[PDB]
Amino acid sequence: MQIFVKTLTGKTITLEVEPSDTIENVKAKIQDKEGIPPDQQRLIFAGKQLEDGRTLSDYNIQKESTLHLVLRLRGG
Amino acid sequence: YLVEFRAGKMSLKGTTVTPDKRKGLVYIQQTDDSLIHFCWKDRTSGTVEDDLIIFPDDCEFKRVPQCPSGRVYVLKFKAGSKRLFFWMQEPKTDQDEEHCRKVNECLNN
Repeated sequence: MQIFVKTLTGKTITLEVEPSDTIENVKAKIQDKEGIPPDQQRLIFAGKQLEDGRTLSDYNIQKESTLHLVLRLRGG
Repeated sequence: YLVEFRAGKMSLKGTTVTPDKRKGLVYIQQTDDSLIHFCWKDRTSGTVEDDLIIFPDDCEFKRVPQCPSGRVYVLKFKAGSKRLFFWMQEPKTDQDEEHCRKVNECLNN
């Protein structure tokens, strides 16, 4: 299925994933398209951050769902 | 905290939104963990009931224009289909939208 991951820039990244896919794998997929290190990748869904050791089904992420990717800018 | 005002919350009882009667307050604790903590604390017992992690665009705080009172606000989550309803306990509406604006600012930054 396809999901819509919106970044801080408002960019809606369409990613191909499955309900049984782990969040950590999603981060890896995003790192292939964008190249941003997964360690600084923060996925949010319903006011809750997605853990790497969880699946899409755990967060009940259905088809065509809106995910959010926020980069932690600690240094400034 | 960044933003702290008196407002009542509502709970989804079965299939009907039921407003709370307890005198609680809404406070936004922006910790260095980069987690915008949107929490609801009751002033009666001083107990914190709600405590979520708000992030930009994910949680859209907006007001309900389809309400005669006009003091009804809703935290619409673009993900998870979650919706939290709150009602301003402010005596005047001269700072209603003002509170919301400050909230939205902190929630998205």
